[PDB]
Amino acid sequence: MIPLTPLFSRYKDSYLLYSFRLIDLLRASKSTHLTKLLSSQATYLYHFIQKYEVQQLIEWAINASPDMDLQQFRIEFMDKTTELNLRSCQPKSFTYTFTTIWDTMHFLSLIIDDMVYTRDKLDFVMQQLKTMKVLFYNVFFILQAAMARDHYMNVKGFIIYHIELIEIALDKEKYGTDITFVDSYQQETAGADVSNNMLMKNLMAYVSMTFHNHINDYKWIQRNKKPRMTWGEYKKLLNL
Amino acid sequence: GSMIPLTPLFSRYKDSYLLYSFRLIDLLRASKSTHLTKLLSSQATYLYHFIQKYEVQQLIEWAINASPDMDLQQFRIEFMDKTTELNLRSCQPKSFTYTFTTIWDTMHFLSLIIDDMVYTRDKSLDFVMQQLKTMKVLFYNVFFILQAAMARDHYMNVKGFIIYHIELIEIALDKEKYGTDITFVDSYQQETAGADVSNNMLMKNLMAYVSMTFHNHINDYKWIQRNKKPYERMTWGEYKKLLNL
Ligand SMILES: Cc1cc2nc3c(=O)[nH]c(=O)nc-3n(C[C@H](O)[C@H](O)[C@H](O)COP(=O)(O)OP(=O)(O)OC[C@H]3O[C@@H](n4cnc5c(N)ncnc54)[C@H](O)[C@@H]3O)c2cc1C
Ligand SMILES: Cc1cc2nc3c(=O)[nH]c(=O)nc-3n(C[C@H](O)[C@H](O)[C@H](O)COP(=O)(O)OP(=O)(O)OC[C@H]3O[C@@H](n4cnc5c(N)ncnc54)[C@H](O)[C@@H]3O)c2cc1C
Repeated sequence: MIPLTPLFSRYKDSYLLYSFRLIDLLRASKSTHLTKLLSSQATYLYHFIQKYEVQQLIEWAINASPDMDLQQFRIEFMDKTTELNLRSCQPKSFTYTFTTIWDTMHFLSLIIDDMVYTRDKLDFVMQQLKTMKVLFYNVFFILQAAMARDHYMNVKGFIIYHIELIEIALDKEKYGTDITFVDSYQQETAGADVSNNMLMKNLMAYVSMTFHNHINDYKWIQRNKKPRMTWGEYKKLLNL
Repeated sequence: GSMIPLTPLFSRYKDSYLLYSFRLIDLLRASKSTHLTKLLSSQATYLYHFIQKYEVQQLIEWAINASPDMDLQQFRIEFMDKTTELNLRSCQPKSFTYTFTTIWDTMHFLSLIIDDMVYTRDKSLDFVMQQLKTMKVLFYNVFFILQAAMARDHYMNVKGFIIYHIELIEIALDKEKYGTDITFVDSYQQETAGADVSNNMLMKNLMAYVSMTFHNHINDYKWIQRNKKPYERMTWGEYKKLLNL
């Protein structure tokens, strides 16, 4: 039940592009550990009948020839998803950038807010958040970005931590105290300081927005240089 | 000059910090790889960093060569003599009882040191900024030492939370190098509103509060992990009072 907007459609398509670029690495995996974590991630991304057909796609990517180039792999993937009734998995644009990854993280963020606001009063949603944590813990850049990978590796806990707050909030609700949805991040962070069960509406949209801003502020430190998205602007763009 | 207030609690913190540090260099004789040797001895060097430097190198080098066949108690005795011979009796801990609270006290200790370096900076701003990078490496590489697989996995999912607030201070001191002085605010909410704008607001005692909030979060999450229903939590009011902040 996420609002349909121009930006959300781009998020949707970057999400597919990101997922396609991930199962393409599977044929190149240099270890069983990497094979396991790539295919697991891919299975989770598409998760957010269609399950069984998604297993066939992953299994196709695992055996796909290492000797194809990306273009060749794209062609065989378009056919496979056509034969598996998964044209919906097909990305419209294949131009892969940092914004593809951002759009994916923002997409997941909106999925989370949407599951918690349309929850049925629960173990299900709480299992979905664990999966979400593994997806955020394990974001692949795919593109060459040594400095970006290490930075994210350092501060990704910021996002995941807020996913754990939602878990605590739903644990409180399965045990009597319902969630009170508040409008700001500040009402939530004050309420932690005491019972109460306040959860910011659209929490992960905001969290990944502040996070996105933080990475862009911090990169004027990483290259010595003297130098944004506001929450109001972001809600307007996404119809939150 | 550590302008940190002297408190009963802050004295425990300072002793657990030494206990933590002592238990860390004890592993060096048991390191099964060059990588862990390198990361353990770097972490120990940095921990003691918060001339004392040359004697701390001698201590670390002594621990790298220490016999793997000693027991902890053996290593403790040889450690006490070594620090005595190196004029580093201030490195010697008073209580050797090592628990989870030892680790908490160490992370809280480091948090106050960060707040203090920033409170008492000299517009040394390069200096403090390089200290915060080192701090990020200490929080990224927290060792449990004791057996605790589940705490270790949880910490490595959410440690970015702490580290992210260290980058805020970094960004704060960076725009202060470039003109906009830091404005200090008393609550975490004022700072969070300020980020959502030219402004350069930073909470007084930010990392004390961030580590206290984080401490509470782990204890909240542990009741999901073991599946129960929970209790008096630590509040920022009484934490400031306990530490005379
Ligand atoms: C997890 C991750 C970690 C990264 N770490 C680093 C790093 O350490 N060092 C480095 O130099 N680069 C890093 N990058 C890349 C960096 O953030 C930018 O993508 C890069 O600098 C390209 O510049 P840009 O302005 O076009 O990107 P961006 O401005 O971030 O992307 C442009 C798009 O994002 C939209 N957008 C901008 N800000 C926001 C916001 N707060 N919230 C939501 N949407 C927004 C804009 O509308 C535009 O559509 C990282 C990227 C990701 C996904
Ligand atoms: C980085 C780290 C990660 C951990 N992850 C886990 C985990 O995933 N699962 C698990 O079961 N255990 C975990 N633990 C251990 C856990 O946090 C407790 O120490 C453990 O449950 C023992 O309970 P306790 O009440 O005796 O410790 P605590 O409740 O933390 O008390 C020890 C001392 O800390 C003081 N204190 C208490 N609360 C605060 C606060 N919010 N802020 C500042 N000081 C406070 C108290 O005065 C007390 O003296 C972790 C510990 C650390 C240091």
